[PDB]
Amino acid sequence: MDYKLKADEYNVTKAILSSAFKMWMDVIEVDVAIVGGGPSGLTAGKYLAKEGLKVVILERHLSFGGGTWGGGMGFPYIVVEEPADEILRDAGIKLEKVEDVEGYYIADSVEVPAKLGASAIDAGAKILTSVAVEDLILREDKVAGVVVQGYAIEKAGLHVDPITINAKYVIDATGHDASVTTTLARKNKDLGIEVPGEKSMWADKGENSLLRNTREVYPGLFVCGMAANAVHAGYRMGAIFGGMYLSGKKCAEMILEKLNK
Amino acid sequence: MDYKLKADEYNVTKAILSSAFKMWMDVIEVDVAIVGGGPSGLTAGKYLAKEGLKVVILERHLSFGGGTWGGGMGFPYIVVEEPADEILRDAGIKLEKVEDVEGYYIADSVEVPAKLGASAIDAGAKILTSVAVEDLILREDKVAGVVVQGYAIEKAGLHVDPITINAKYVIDATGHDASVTTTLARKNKDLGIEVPGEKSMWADKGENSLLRNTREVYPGLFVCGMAANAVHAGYRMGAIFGGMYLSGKKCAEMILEKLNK
Amino acid sequence: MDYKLKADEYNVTKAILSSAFKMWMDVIEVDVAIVGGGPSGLTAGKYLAKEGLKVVILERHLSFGGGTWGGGMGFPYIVVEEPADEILRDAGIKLEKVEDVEGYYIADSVEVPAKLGASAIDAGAKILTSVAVEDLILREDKVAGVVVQGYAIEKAGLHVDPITINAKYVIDATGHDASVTTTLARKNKDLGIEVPGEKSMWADKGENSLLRNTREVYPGLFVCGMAANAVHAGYRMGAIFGGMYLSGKKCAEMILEKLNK
Amino acid sequence: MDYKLKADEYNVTKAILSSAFKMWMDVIEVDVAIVGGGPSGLTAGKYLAKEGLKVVILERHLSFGGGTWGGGMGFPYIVVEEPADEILRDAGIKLEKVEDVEGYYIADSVEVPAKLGASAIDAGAKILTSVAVEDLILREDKVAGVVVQGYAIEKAGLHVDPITINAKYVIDATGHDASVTTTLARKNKDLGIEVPGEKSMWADKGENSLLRNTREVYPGLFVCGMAANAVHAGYRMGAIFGGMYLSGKKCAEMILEKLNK
Amino acid sequence: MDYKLKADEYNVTKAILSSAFKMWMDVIEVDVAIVGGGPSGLTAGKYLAKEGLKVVILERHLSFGGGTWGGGMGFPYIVVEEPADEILRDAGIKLEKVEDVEGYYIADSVEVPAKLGASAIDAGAKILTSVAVEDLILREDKVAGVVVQGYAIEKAGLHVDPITINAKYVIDATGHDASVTTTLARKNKDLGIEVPGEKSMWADKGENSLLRNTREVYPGLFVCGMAANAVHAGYRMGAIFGGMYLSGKKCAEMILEKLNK
Amino acid sequence: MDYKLKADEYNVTKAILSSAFKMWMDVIEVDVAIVGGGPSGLTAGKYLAKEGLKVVILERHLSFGGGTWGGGMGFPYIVVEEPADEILRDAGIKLEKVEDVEGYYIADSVEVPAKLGASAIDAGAKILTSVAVEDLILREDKVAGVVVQGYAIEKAGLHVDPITINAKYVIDATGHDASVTTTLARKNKDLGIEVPGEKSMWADKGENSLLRNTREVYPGLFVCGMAANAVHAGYRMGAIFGGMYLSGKKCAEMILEKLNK
Ligand SMILES: Nc1ncnc2c1ncn2[C@@H]1O[C@H](COP(=O)(O)OP(=O)(O)OC[C@@H](O)[C@@H](O)C(=O)CO)[C@@H](O)[C@H]1O
Ligand SMILES: Nc1ncnc2c1ncn2[C@@H]1O[C@H](COP(=O)(O)OP(=O)(O)OC[C@@H](O)[C@@H](O)C(=O)CO)[C@@H](O)[C@H]1O
Ligand SMILES: Nc1ncnc2c1ncn2[C@@H]1O[C@H](COP(=O)(O)OP(=O)(O)OC[C@@H](O)[C@@H](O)C(=O)CO)[C@@H](O)[C@H]1O
Ligand SMILES: Nc1ncnc2c1ncn2[C@@H]1O[C@H](COP(=O)(O)OP(=O)(O)OC[C@@H](O)[C@@H](O)C(=O)CO)[C@@H](O)[C@H]1O
Ligand SMILES: Nc1ncnc2c1ncn2[C@@H]1O[C@H](COP(=O)(O)OP(=O)(O)OC[C@@H](O)[C@@H](O)C(=O)CO)[C@@H](O)[C@H]1O
Ligand SMILES: Nc1ncnc2c1ncn2[C@@H]1O[C@H](COP(=O)(O)OP(=O)(O)OC[C@@H](O)[C@@H](O)C(=O)CO)[C@@H](O)[C@H]1O
Ligand code: NA
Ligand code: NA
Ligand code: NA
Ligand SMILES: [Tb+3]
Ligand SMILES: [Tb+3]
Ligand SMILES: [Tb+3]
Ligand SMILES: [Tb+3]
Ligand SMILES: [Tb+3]
Ligand SMILES: [Tb+3]
Ligand SMILES: [Tb+3]
Ligand SMILES: [Tb+3]
Ligand SMILES: [Tb+3]
Ligand SMILES: [Tb+3]
Ligand SMILES: [Tb+3]
Ligand SMILES: [Tb+3]
Ligand SMILES: [Tb+3]
Ligand SMILES: [Tb+3]
Ligand SMILES: [Tb+3]
Ligand SMILES: [Tb+3]
Ligand SMILES: [Tb+3]
Ligand SMILES: [Tb+3]
Ligand SMILES: [Tb+3]
Ligand SMILES: [Tb+3]
Ligand SMILES: [Tb+3]
Ligand SMILES: [Tb+3]
Ligand SMILES: [Tb+3]
Ligand SMILES: [Tb+3]
Ligand SMILES: [Tb+3]
Ligand SMILES: [Tb+3]
Ligand SMILES: [Tb+3]
Ligand SMILES: [Tb+3]
Ligand SMILES: [Tb+3]
Ligand SMILES: [Tb+3]
Ligand SMILES: [Tb+3]
Ligand SMILES: [Tb+3]
Ligand SMILES: [Tb+3]
Ligand SMILES: [Tb+3]
Ligand SMILES: [Tb+3]
Ligand SMILES: [Tb+3]
Ligand SMILES: [Tb+3]
Ligand SMILES: [Tb+3]
Ligand SMILES: [Tb+3]
Ligand SMILES: [Tb+3]
Ligand SMILES: [Tb+3]
Ligand SMILES: [Tb+3]
Ligand SMILES: [Tb+3]
Ligand SMILES: [Tb+3]
Ligand SMILES: [Tb+3]
Ligand SMILES: [Tb+3]
Ligand SMILES: [Tb+3]
Ligand SMILES: [Tb+3]
Ligand SMILES: [Tb+3]
Ligand SMILES: [Tb+3]
Ligand SMILES: [Tb+3]
Ligand SMILES: [Tb+3]
Ligand SMILES: [Tb+3]
Ligand SMILES: [Tb+3]
Ligand SMILES: [Tb+3]
Ligand SMILES: [Tb+3]
Ligand SMILES: [Tb+3]
Ligand SMILES: [Tb+3]
Ligand SMILES: [Tb+3]
Ligand SMILES: [Tb+3]
Repeated sequence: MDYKLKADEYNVTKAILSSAFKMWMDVIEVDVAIVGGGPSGLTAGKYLAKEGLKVVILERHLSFGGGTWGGGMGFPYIVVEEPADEILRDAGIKLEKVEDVEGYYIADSVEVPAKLGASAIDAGAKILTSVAVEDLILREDKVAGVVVQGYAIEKAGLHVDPITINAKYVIDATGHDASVTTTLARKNKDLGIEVPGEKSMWADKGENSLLRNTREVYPGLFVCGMAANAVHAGYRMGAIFGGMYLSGKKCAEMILEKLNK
Repeated sequence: MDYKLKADEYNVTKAILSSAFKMWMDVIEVDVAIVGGGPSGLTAGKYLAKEGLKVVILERHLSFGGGTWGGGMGFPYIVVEEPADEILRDAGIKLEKVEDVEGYYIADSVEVPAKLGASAIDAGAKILTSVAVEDLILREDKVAGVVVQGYAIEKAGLHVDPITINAKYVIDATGHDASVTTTLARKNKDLGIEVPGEKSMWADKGENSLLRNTREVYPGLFVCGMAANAVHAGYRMGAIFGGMYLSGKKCAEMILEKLNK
Repeated sequence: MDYKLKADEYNVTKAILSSAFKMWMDVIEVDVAIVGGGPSGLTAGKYLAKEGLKVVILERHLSFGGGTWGGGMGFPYIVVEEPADEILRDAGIKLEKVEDVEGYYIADSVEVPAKLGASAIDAGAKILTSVAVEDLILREDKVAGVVVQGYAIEKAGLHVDPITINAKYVIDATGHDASVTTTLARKNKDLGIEVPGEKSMWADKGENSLLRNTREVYPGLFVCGMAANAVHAGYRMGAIFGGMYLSGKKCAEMILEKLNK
Repeated sequence: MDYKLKADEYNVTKAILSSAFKMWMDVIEVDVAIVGGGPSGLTAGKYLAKEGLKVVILERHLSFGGGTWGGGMGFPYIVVEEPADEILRDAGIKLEKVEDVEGYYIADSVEVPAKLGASAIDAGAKILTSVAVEDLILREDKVAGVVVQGYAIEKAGLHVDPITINAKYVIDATGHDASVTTTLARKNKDLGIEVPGEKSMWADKGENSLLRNTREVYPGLFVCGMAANAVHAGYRMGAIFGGMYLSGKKCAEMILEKLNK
Repeated sequence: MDYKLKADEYNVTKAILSSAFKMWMDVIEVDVAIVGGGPSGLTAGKYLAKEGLKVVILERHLSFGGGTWGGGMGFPYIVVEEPADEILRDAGIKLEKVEDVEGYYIADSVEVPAKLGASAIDAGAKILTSVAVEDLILREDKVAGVVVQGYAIEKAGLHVDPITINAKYVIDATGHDASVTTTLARKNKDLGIEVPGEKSMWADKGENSLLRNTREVYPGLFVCGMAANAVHAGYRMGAIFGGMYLSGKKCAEMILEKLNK
Repeated sequence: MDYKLKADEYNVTKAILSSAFKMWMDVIEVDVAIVGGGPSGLTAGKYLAKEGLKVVILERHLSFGGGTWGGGMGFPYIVVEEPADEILRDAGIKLEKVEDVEGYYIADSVEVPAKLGASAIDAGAKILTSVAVEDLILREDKVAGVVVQGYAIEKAGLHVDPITINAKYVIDATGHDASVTTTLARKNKDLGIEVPGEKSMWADKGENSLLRNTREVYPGLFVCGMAANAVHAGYRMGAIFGGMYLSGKKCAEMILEKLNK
């Protein structure tokens, strides 16, 4: 059975433009602006939106997921350890027990980002891709939002002004580059912020410092995921993501306590 | 609650390599190999796997979704017309009615790919990203599989041999480039296959020729989505995706009839 | 034992220049000039030099080996089927029997090129790397040598004249690109030579046409390895190399009969 | 005589994947991980494997050999001085006496890497090419392994997690870049390691400091070859390789004494 | 002797602009416009200017000389056979007799372009570098000049209009690319001009067809040097330049007869 | 009259290789090695060779001349002031008086490099193009030569060892980059050499400091031309070259006094 389909150019374009502009008018003021659509950023966004907060996750690339897609050296699987596996189970991700290691679970590296993103959207978080955060909005002794630019404009090297998103809290979940905190420190030397970068690999120590390092680095700016270890010179952990998920959830919980919600 | 996490380097690497190995040993022989992880490819894979077939969706880029992510000219929304809207609802995608056009629905362009991919995986389809199909496996008067290469190896220009995936049917769901059918035609001139490419834009005619053009172009090779209009010189339709979803579902139904008769 | 080493700059440079000079004066006239330092080219060179012929193997890249190094899709192993396995054993390559397929042997993809090249050198063949063959030397109704250029000069796009190597026979062992035969055909339209290129993958038919296709395409110019299937529109076979080795050995045997009759 | 060859796609792919995964499962834990497949790295690997140690040589490029291939300024010959010429003789490399200088020997720059690599493989060392070491595994006051990434993934700029290789000792044989020691020093400022880089050319002094500079720079991390002079600000020696070979052999001997084997 | 030098910015800039302006006003109408500052172009320009004609040599690159500089494969020497050696001696170039080949002379590949250019300038020819000829000026059944563009503008890809140079005769001395004749043929299909390109290498036949091929291909457009063999499908000859010099001199003699009859 | 020309491939290649190797054997030991084939380097080479010294000028690009070719902002003329105009007159360069300024002369920017290079060659200096000086040869408290690499090898990024040229004195005439002195200072921090770079433009002061700044910066290493002002933080002078020529001649005179010749 082949259906006669209703299609045109004018109403499709008009519908897309109307929805996109209504969307933009609503996103320019949020409770939390999460920079980076990776495992920790998608987790923080889900747990904040889950509680009724107005949240936007900003991802530079056209698609979200960060460094999960490729797994380990291209082998498409990632490891999660207890109790962080419960966060992936909550997103409907299929997990298998690693035989020689109690507490280790393995998941398809392509299934994880897709389901974590879908779960954040279902919790009420807005995910905007192809949007690069190039700077922050400042106020006296605090961060008050982010400065966004189109990824294509940035990549094409065009000299164009950005637009802004006002937020009560900003989360730097940009990975080992800690690009948001690094930009804040580089452009505002008077603040005395230093981003030493991650140390070499030591999974045991790297995973067990992420939660301690997930905190407010400057008023209004939180750091989570690998960016937390990059800002506090913590070790790397490899293709094990338990700490990334727990770091994102802790970040949400810390901001919820500050907003009393 | 303080979390003492179990983490190391050796067992994480071993677990990833073992799972990836077991996966590769299973995926080298499938019932259907779908080339392209776009809207039509993800739909065809879901409806084929839903019926118990062994299916693999091969996507060149690190993430799937194809041309959905960006919406229309960067505006992050896409249109779907009835009855294709039901396919998106089956994947749990949130749809809004377009004001003034009965039959039109609009969806967040970032939510669609994430949920379509998650739905295909839940139906039992395997999605492999970062894998480029560079050629086909031939037999007397038929296609019998695909020749795959790592996307990074291809992009880096390294001279490396590929590996193969045997399949009863191959689906070219690579979009307007119809790369699979074009490669078959270019390397095997004796077959007399021609890929004229898509015509200019005419949404009404473009959308209503996709189902008619979704067919077996060469024994063992089916074409669906925008690749069907590229192979049969059909018009383009823009950011309206109803035909892409229905074309993928029709493709699955056509292959299911062949394999169950 | 403490080592007091004799070292300077002048005598090291002088020794290198003298040896390179003496080498170039000898290599400008050879019996056979093999273009391509891949599996078939290295085999043809070994079996020709083994019989006392003056042979030179010209490779574009800094190192030889061609497409063997990477194995299959980066997995560092390659397959060889009997009786071609004997050619690899003659070079001292370690082979393992494939479980479940009688006649199949597997070898480390890094060990093969190193040992095939060392075996060709020990047989008396000269291997020159970083040398690109950009054209052929012609005579009435025959090829009489090759036109060589430095790979760095070619890559840098510098406008520099090449030098030449006179040869009784030239072997195009450049792989699927069949660059030597393609250049001959493109620059000399009057000869009526056509290079259709390889067909799609079909290992069974592809491997069993290589020997038939290993022949003299134009007087003085032989084709072997994957270039033979590219010139005669044969199928591809993937990471199985038995035919490549046997094609190189057959090429050497065919030229030896011509030069000893 | 043309043989009917047994060939297919499925069993070739399956055999390659099985061998590659059995290989990867074995390489993730070694006695020594040598970074760099150049003259000193290939020598150190040969002399360690020769004594029964489990060794892996990791090379970034598709082929090993480092800076030997090109000889001096493209002239394809390299010089070796006594007693280092015995190391090349042990690999079966053909040497000629330099006439004006007693103690100097010259060799074909293409024959050296091929035979040094074949000799290391025959001694029992595993050589993995197309593998970039991007970081180290650390423990309290020591290096405990390497962090590896696919060269194509690294070159393609893909954001993908690496995998690891546990080792009792790591050898930085990456040449004048001393990339392993430089990464350790750059990412772990708390260790106080400095990599000044090589000084200008002075063959006499450069060659006679290599052995003194071949040592353990940090517990578990040895440096050899030009990397030894780069880490200790030693002079360059040019296309004379005696010190590179003796440095690699000394490195092996020093590690064998520490492992008591 | 201490030197007190007179220097400023204003008068230096003013002097350069005034001279360049006066120069451009004079060069926009010439008797002959030679395209290409290579061996044949520099020779044709010298012999035309020597007879009192107003001549301009237009070279795309910042410096003239073409493919002489690099000699053969980077070896900085070029061969000239009698009687063309006399043309180089007339320019003051030092020549050495080739041992064992009577009639062959060898010259420093860096000395040749410098002296040929200086000789053309001393004969009265104007050489303009960094000027690309992108098209021709046409009239009924004839070429009447050239369309010039700045090489930097062309290289930078800027969309800028060119300027023109009116000439009684134009010489295509652009080498094997025969860019001027190829542009004329490509943009004016109605003229029926074909540029097959050079054939493979055959020095004996290639050198002995250059003079025969040095002729008027279209009224007002002459072809000389390697461009003459490219337009008439002649063979290549390598690093022997006798024919290039004699072809340039013949071209000048042919144009002089036309302009004095 | 068209002559029957003697031409072949073998003897042309043999003649070029023989001359190039005889040349290389002679150039590896010189009295002075001049780095940079610009106005000051070509002048210094001419005046040193004029006195019977064995001199080699090494230029990175395929052609010499440096920044003279383009004149001022592409306007093809350069200014020379008294008494430096006599140096250009000695090379046979045609000069015109600048009308408003007594002491200023203007010359064709294309005629200058060609004639300065031809004059240096006629004085007995050897000019090698396409040769990059990447480092220096050191001895106790002195520079003893240069480390050379092929420009194409350097540009192509190939990992290849260089060769050397022993010299009593080295001249850094590389322009405002002062690449030779900068490399010496960067690689040998123990020497305490600093290269601040040129200051902004001030022709009067820039031209009148060049001679004072033309001196021996480190034993065996002289600096001349703009490199002299770059090493001593002198001002720029623009398209006026009087100081460049006088600086090169002074450099020659200073070295002749040290060599007592
Ligand atoms: N300035 C920016 N604006 C917007 N997005 C940005 C910006 N900078 C980075 N991003 C984007 O943020 C995302 C961060 O995802 P990413 O996956 O890098 O960070 P993560 O959530 O902490 O997880 C890190 C692990 O993948 C890995 O490091 C590991 O060791 C395993 O545990 C990536 O997808 C970037 O494209
Ligand atoms: N050789 C290949 N191997 C693997 N993947 C491939 C190959 N060639 C293409 N792909 C991948 O296939 C996917 C194709 O997805 P794509 O979204 O382009 O195709 P589609 O499912 O038919 O939908 C088309 C619409 O987006 C759009 O065209 C439209 O409606 C306007 O008229 C993209 O994600 C490619 O990266
Ligand atoms: N013009 C040239 N001059 C010099 N070298 C050249 C030129 N063109 C190519 N080469 C060099 O020639 C070598 C060819 O080696 P290559 O390995 O590609 O050819 P082969 O010996 O027939 O073996 C082919 C298989 O690897 C593979 O195709 C297969 O089995 C799948 O069907 C490569 O190393 C090139 O760099
Ligand atoms: N991070 C990395 N991971 C893996 N491989 C690497 C990495 N960094 C470098 N390599 C690879 O390591 C290899 C080092 O080989 P290389 O030849 O550079 O080092 P070497 O053994 O000390 O010998 C140095 C001489 O060639 C030369 O400098 C000289 O003066 C003559 O004596 C090269 O082939 C690199 O590609
Ligand atoms: N459209 C253009 N406008 C201006 N200059 C141009 C244009 N196209 C080419 N040129 C310039 O013209 C010059 C041509 O010099 P070229 O040296 O290439 O031509 P030639 O004078 O005939 O001598 C050819 C030999 O070098 C060589 O081919 C040989 O003997 C082997 O068979 C080169 O310097 C180009 O940059
Ligand atoms: N490492 C190197 N090896 C070889 N050649 C080199 C190297 N570095 C630079 N060169 C080459 O050296 C040449 C230097 O020529 P350059 O013209 O730059 O130096 P110069 O003789 O002092 O004259 C400077 C003026 O052109 C200009 O600055 C000015 O203000 C007017 O007076 C240039 O042609 C480079 O390509
Ligand atoms: Na298969
Ligand atoms: Na004009
Ligand atoms: Na020759
Ligand atoms: Tb119908
Ligand atoms: Tb508000
Ligand atoms: Tb709600
Ligand atoms: Tb527990
Ligand atoms: Tb345990
Ligand atoms: Tb328990
Ligand atoms: Tb507040
Ligand atoms: Tb980064
Ligand atoms: Tb940094
Ligand atoms: Tb602790
Ligand atoms: Tb609390
Ligand atoms: Tb089966
Ligand atoms: Tb459903
Ligand atoms: Tb309507
Ligand atoms: Tb309605
Ligand atoms: Tb379930
Ligand atoms: Tb069937
Ligand atoms: Tb495309
Ligand atoms: Tb119709
Ligand atoms: Tb039906
Ligand atoms: Tb002969
Ligand atoms: Tb044998
Ligand atoms: Tb069977
Ligand atoms: Tb058996
Ligand atoms: Tb022997
Ligand atoms: Tb014959
Ligand atoms: Tb190719
Ligand atoms: Tb048949
Ligand atoms: Tb026979
Ligand atoms: Tb037969
Ligand atoms: Tb163990
Ligand atoms: Tb053993
Ligand atoms: Tb001794
Ligand atoms: Tb001595
Ligand atoms: Tb002795
Ligand atoms: Tb211990
Ligand atoms: Tb480097
Ligand atoms: Tb550095
Ligand atoms: Tb000492
Ligand atoms: Tb001891
Ligand atoms: Tb007029
Ligand atoms: Tb004369
Ligand atoms: Tb003769
Ligand atoms: Tb004679
Ligand atoms: Tb005069
Ligand atoms: Tb007329
Ligand atoms: Tb060209
Ligand atoms: Tb004839
Ligand atoms: Tb006549
Ligand atoms: Tb005649
Ligand atoms: Tb001496
Ligand atoms: Tb003299
Ligand atoms: Tb005066
Ligand atoms: Tb004044
Ligand atoms: Tb006066
Ligand atoms: Tb002295
Ligand atoms: Tb510079
Ligand atoms: Tb600087
Ligand atoms: Tb003063
Ligand atoms: Tb004095």
